[PDB]
Amino acid sequence: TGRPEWIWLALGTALMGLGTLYFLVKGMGVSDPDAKKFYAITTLVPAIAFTMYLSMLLGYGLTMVPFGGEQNPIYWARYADWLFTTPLLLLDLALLVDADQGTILALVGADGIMIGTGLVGALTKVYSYRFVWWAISTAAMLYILYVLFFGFTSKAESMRPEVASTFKVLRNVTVVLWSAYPVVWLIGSEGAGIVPLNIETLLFMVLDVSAKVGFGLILLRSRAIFGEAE
Ligand SMILES: CCCCCCCC/C=C\CCCCCCCC(=O)OC[C@H](O)CO
Repeated sequence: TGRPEWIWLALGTALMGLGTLYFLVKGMGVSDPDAKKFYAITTLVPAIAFTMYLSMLLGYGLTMVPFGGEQNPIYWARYADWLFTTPLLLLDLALLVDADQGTILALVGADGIMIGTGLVGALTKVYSYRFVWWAISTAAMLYILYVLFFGFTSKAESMRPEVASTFKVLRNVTVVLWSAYPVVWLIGSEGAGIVPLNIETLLFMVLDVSAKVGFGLILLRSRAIFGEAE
């Protein structure tokens, strides 16, 4: 409670934990193999985020990085979370549209580059270089978003209508919420430092719960996760 952002870390921990438990109960009894994949991916996402939020709340997922002549508090646990949860979210989208394996690997690999370069930027001690890493990570994000809007055209013709509808909604949610991340980083403690760490933590908490629990609620309530069966 010594850090003003503790309240948002505590709320994030609670919301990710509750979301995990809800998805775990909801997926109980699901037998359809396709739906099992979506429940597994979508329950793992907030479960991982729960552990990383808790690690930030308890102080383990925080480190001090010297730059700008200050000791800057950097929550590195965010990147350990996003390293696993962001490819999993992309996998949900890719499995919805029956994406080719080449496209899945492109997405997951670009996503690993996005998170890894974000982590390097977050830990870099030369201030100006932090924004070089931010730019590379943003380029990887833009590549991901490009693939989500222009890499699935060969699947549109054979796509079930409920699949197309649910995918279109999730793609819109993804573009809006994922785009906000580089902006928060750029203006917050890890970039220019014009927004204080407590407001940055609040912003990432709203984004993360929306991108994980909100996204999951939309996906797991849709008919698109079940194979077409009589
Ligand atoms: C001057 C800098 C030049 C280098 C900047 C690289 C830094 C990372 C930036 C973007 C990641 C790009 C991810 C690359 C993954 C592409 C995979 C691919 O090409 O997949 C196509 C295939 O047809 C299946 O869709």
